[PDB]
Amino acid sequence: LMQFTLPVRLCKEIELFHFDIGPFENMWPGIFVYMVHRSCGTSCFELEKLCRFIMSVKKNYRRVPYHNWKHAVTVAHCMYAILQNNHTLFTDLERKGLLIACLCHDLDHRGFSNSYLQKFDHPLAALYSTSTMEQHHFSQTVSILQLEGHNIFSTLSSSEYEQVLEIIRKAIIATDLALYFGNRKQLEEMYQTGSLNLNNQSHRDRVIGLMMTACDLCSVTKLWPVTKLTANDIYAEFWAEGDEMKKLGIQPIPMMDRDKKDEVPQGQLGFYNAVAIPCYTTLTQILPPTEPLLKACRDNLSQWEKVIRGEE
Ligand SMILES: CCc1cnc(C)n2nc(CCc3nc(N4CCCC4)nn3C)nc12
Ligand SMILES: [Mg+2]
Ligand SMILES: [Zn+2]
Repeated sequence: LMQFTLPVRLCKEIELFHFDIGPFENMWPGIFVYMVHRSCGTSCFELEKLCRFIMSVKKNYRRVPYHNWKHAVTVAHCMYAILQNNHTLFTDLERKGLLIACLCHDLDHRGFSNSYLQKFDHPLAALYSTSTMEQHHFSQTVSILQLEGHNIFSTLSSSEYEQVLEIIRKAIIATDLALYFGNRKQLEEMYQTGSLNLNNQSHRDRVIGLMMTACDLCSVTKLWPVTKLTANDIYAEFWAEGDEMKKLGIQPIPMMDRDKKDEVPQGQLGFYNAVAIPCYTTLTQILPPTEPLLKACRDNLSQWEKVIRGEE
């Protein structure tokens, strides 16, 4: 049969958590299939259906600075690294579902937060009152799954299919950062009082939720130059939202106000301290082989510290 292969540098470096998928868009589909094949099997999906699914997913990501197709593949690659480093912890349906969930998790994102949609009074905010964009991303996922020749799950039973779509739904909803804080706190408590139990479905769900946050945030776990340049795309979106807030006659939060350009280094610190570090800490506790993510995050926190001290 036809295995996908990668040039030597990619073949080796793709296994590492800090891998960057590179500027050549046309190689991203192949990189994804490669990951599916090794983390799932060459038999997980019909190749022709999978390739058609990938291309429709790509088509449904928009040309925005951060929440775009490169982000989707980047988040899936972080998931691949987690899955490959925790071989025996996950079911076959989870392996299948989670890489798809990652590829799909920001489908049709417009570059605006849930909060902006609510203040704009976008139709999506009436259809979905919480986790607005995330329910939209899951809906887009189902749509694409139902296009002719796009059902990559065709070989699953009605109940297995239902289970995989449920994993995907929950994984996608979990990428709403508003939900992360409470999910991480519960996980922290369960881990510390030793109640955490991976045979408990609602516990697995929470663990997968945290994995999703970890993958979604993985720009903070890259080599410093990647981290730094990604942060520029992040703010390009936020600040455009800031402008749109001012158009509605609302002062945006500092994160989204381009007039606060100078405070960026300090905004990153609070973010690593409040969000990133706690996320990778708890994840490393639950899943020890993901420690390279915490380590990389800590390195990047220290780089933002250097930026503030004027040493960079
Ligand atoms: C998707 C959420 C996300 C993911 N990854 C990264 C690296 N970031 N960085 C941010 C912004 C972090 C931030 N910047 C600021 N401001 C900068 C100047 C004034 C205040 N306040 N805060 C909290 N958000 C994310
Ligand atoms: Mg999102
Ligand atoms: Zn995302």
